[PDB]
Amino acid sequence: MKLNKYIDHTILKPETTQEQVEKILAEAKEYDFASVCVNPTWVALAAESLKDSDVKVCTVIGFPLGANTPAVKAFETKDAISNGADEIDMVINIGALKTGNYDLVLEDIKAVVAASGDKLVKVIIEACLLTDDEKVKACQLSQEAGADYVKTSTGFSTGGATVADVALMRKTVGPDMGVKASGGARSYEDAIAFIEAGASRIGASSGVAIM
Amino acid sequence: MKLNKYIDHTILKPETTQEQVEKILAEAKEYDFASVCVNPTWVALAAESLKDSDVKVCTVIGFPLGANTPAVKAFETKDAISNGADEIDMVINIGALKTGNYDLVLEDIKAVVAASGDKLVKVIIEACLLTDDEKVKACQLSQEAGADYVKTSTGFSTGGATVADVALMRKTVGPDMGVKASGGARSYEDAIAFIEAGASRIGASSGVAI
Repeated sequence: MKLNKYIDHTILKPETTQEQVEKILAEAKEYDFASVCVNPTWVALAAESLKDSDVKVCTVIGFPLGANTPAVKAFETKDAISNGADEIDMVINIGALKTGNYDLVLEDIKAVVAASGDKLVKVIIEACLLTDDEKVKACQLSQEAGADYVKTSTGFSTGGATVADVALMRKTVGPDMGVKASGGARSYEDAIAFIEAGASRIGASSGVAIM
Repeated sequence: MKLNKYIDHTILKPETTQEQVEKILAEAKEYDFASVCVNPTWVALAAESLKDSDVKVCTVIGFPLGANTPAVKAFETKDAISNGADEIDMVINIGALKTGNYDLVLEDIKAVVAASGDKLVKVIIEACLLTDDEKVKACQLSQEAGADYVKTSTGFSTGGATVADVALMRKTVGPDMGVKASGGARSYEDAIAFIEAGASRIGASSGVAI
């Protein structure tokens, strides 16, 4: 089985300083978390702090609005990986998905996956701006582009993960692609509620959850 | 008497659809605004719509958190300009400025200006997350890196432009670098209030006023 290797220890506020990032890295090594999630500007720093641990380095791409061009997303993924990243959470082009531009949405994710290398790629759908049908379509599109995970939220919008959304995403995408619940889960029962819902990973700043 | 050329007609929300941007473009052509401000994915479309007009195309880089690497910011600017962009609002590395990493901040802005070309670059400082001294320092650093403007806000944080912040910024950058008040901005009197405090530009979504 598994235990806390469901947790991505996350710090992403724009005003986050190095000492804060370092306290996050400390906490991550201490409770052997799955990874830390930081903005690109800290990936290098995180890498060198997290070598000699099984704690991977996770960063976010086209974050949190996902309204960058596919080329730019690709170059930022290649740059993050060349800096130490072991995982990539991109934000789907929500505007394109809302227009009906499935071609561009798919081209978008595929550019990131093509620049991925051998690295794990999660696609943030941000379920709170979508209809149920658009959640389904987003998961299908991310999986058609051949990505590794679908993530519910950037935590910078109106809502985070809901159990119903996690379930819908899991029913949609199957049990061989992952689903990360990434919003407003701040306590142990929240985490197990999400895990029992279908979630293989959890994003949060609250590593210290019953633990 | 007459504010249309002070206005960047802006739409930046993540869920923005093509019809919404096309309406923003329509209104921009209609009241002859200074420019439109959209995310990179819409630059091509805006460019082709604003062809044959007095309305420039503005987009945003490292938006709205400014926590990307300098390399990617330079690349995104070079891509935006390669798509049709005429003006670039980059976000300062707020976290680095908060650490004390003035070198990385300056390196960041300098990278963006280096890929700028002959194009106008505005630097968003995000004055709602800074102390007064940090607003000043952000402006000084953005002016030494040789950018063309300082902008108050990304409209995606806790606060927007205040008259005190604009005034302080103009005082810092002298009167030949620009100052854009963003996220004020809801009325005619709001706009002239920001202009009289020393803004050469205004960002808002309520351009239609008047």
